[PDB]
Amino acid sequence: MEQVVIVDAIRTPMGRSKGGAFRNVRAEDLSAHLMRSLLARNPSLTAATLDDIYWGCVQQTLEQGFNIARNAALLAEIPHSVPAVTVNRLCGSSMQALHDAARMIMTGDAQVCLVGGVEHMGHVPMSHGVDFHPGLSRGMMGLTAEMLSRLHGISREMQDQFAARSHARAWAATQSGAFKTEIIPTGGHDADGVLKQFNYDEVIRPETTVEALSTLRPAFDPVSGTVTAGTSSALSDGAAAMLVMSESRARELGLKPRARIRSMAVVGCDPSIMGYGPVPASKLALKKAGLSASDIDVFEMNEAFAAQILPCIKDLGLMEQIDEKINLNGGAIALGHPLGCSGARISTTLINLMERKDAQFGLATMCIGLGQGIATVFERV
Amino acid sequence: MEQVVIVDAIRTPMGRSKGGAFRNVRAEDLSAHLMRSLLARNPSLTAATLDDIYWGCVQQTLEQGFNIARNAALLAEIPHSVPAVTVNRLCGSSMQALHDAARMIMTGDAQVCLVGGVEHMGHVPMSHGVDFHPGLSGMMGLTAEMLSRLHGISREMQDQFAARSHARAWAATQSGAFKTEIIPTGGHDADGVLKQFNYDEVIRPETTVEALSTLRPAFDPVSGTVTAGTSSALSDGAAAMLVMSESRARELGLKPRARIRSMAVVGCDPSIMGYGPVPASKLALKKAGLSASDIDVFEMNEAFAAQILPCIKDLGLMEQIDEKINLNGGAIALGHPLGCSGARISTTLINLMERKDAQFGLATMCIGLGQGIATVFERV
Ligand SMILES: [Ca+2]
Ligand SMILES: [Ca+2]
Ligand SMILES: [Cl-]
Ligand SMILES: [Cl-]
Ligand code: NA
Repeated sequence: MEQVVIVDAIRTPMGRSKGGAFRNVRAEDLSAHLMRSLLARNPSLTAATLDDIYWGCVQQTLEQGFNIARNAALLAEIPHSVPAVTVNRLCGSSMQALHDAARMIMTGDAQVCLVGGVEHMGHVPMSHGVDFHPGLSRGMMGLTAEMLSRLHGISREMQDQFAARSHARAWAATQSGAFKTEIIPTGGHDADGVLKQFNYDEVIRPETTVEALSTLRPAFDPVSGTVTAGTSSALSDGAAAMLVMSESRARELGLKPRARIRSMAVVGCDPSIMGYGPVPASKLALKKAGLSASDIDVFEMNEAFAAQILPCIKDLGLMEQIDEKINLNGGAIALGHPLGCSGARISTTLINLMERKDAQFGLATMCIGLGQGIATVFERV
Repeated sequence: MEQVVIVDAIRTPMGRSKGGAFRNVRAEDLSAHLMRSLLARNPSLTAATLDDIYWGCVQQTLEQGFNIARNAALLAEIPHSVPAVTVNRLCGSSMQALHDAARMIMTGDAQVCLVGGVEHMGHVPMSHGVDFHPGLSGMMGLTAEMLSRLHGISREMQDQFAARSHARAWAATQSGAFKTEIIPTGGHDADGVLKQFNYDEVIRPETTVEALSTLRPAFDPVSGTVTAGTSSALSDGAAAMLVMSESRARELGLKPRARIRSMAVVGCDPSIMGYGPVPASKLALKKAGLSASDIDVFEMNEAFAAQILPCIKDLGLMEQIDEKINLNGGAIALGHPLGCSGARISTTLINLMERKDAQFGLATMCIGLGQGIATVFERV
């Protein structure tokens, strides 16, 4: 079986969904922009040699409906002979896209694929078109969302410190140019309604402090709740993308792999213990890779809530490694959690950090709504 | 890499979307019904050993939103530990579910998966929540009818093929040919009384070429040839398959009913609607090391008679239509519930392969906005 290498990995800026950069830019255009860009940045790839396009997106209606992967590819002027499919495993959708594309390559059904995802939460909000089956109805929000923080004694103060850290790290990455290698300037509109090329994550708040976060009211129970809006993922609009191929094809084309997929895992877990997914998903991915958590040099763990990611970090035995290894350029608290895009976004952030840290192994993992988890171990070379 | 075998393949009846069987049954319930059924029918499979569930569905909002694969699996009381994902390649979605699950097994990331799909077109119609990018392109007569104009497929030829679809589907209904694949499914009869349906309510046995000849063109009034009567029906339904490595099947003492020989997906020109099955099938056959003549049974999704006839012609199969193609009818009679159709035609194909003692079958379909998907199955 062929091994699967990532040859390029890019993303849009994360726009503020509530009135920000991409309020007048459609999901298919954010997507098409990255698809076009992946091709443009890699001249040795002839576009018609793409074998498939896998794209994550959750709220598949309105501008995200009717197979956005294909709509975006047509808008990007990728040859119509290249097929395209849209994948939905909620939060993990574009990491799923990576997995299915990689397996298409491993089996020889493909040699090159585009992978990525998008979520335009400003245009197709999570609350839009909801009709949950009565049979899944399952105070209950706090009960479930804070189960892990109650279990692991993760206080409001620890959550606020982690959230302040997310913005501080994302801002330091912005200021130092550390995100320049992954962000493709993308057109949006500034506060005055004027066309603007964005080359930074609008959604990061450099004014964030632990003091200010400490003023906020609990999102759930007013008396015992610890989660706040300030320690939950931001609401952003964005896309992320990767060019993946067999190691053979990369060699033929004379492209240096940026990373290789070492293992992939996806798991179910109890939906009522929200956010636990990364633990069994990461353990399974590590087992499949022949590695332990200690072998991993850089982790990207999606920050849906500080109240959930901290327990996961604690359970994987990583609490003392947070500042050396985990979400080193911040995470979804600062950058947002545009569902469809997040899997490829954290994989893109991870690979760039691996390069800068000269890391041998990286792990990207995330929780998934209604009790799932997904993880990928990446290896450099 | 492991060979991937299909141990079971089942579907609901196709309910009439306009006020028929499943008007009060949710998409997640049609899906969960089939998941439960696969488990009941294969008792040596322990549900906690499922490695994933891939489910096709296109209109993923309302009751089909928020990853219906998972929601249906939880409703079916499949253990929480089993993951689930919903896939969307329009018309080809549940065939895509098959391919991705197959490859998960081939690479050893899985040993057993559920595959299937659903589309409840009554509850989430194709016209709901549409916002098509202004910069982009089955409507518009020019594109829908291009193949029929290139190949000289007349109104009369289209009406003939459509009447044949209902006739073959009704014959299958009467002969018991669908008994093995249809799981009786709760719906409501015309008076609102609970009823277990075990037949495809949407088929119209009274269809005649004479009646079809009366209909108006769907597109241009003057020169249009396609009609609603020669386009796929609107039905609600689900289909599902239990797929596993040949090794795991042996361990569980479950008999393989077919195995995957090859898989293909291709893009094609979106302005030449319905052509996908041609390059998809040619690619699948090439990868299989087979020719079209090796295939004993073909399932070619009937989006429009005007498009499937040219596809048949370009694959060199015009003389084999009654011998090999859509032998129990197709989407003109049975409907085209997008998410479900890939697994549905695969299910119908595998059961026909058994009834005909075939070695090779090919199932293929066009996909909106210019794609094609195909699978070659083998029965050893
Ligand atoms: Ca480069
Ligand atoms: Ca080391
Ligand atoms: Cl069956
Ligand atoms: Cl077989
Ligand atoms: Na490796």
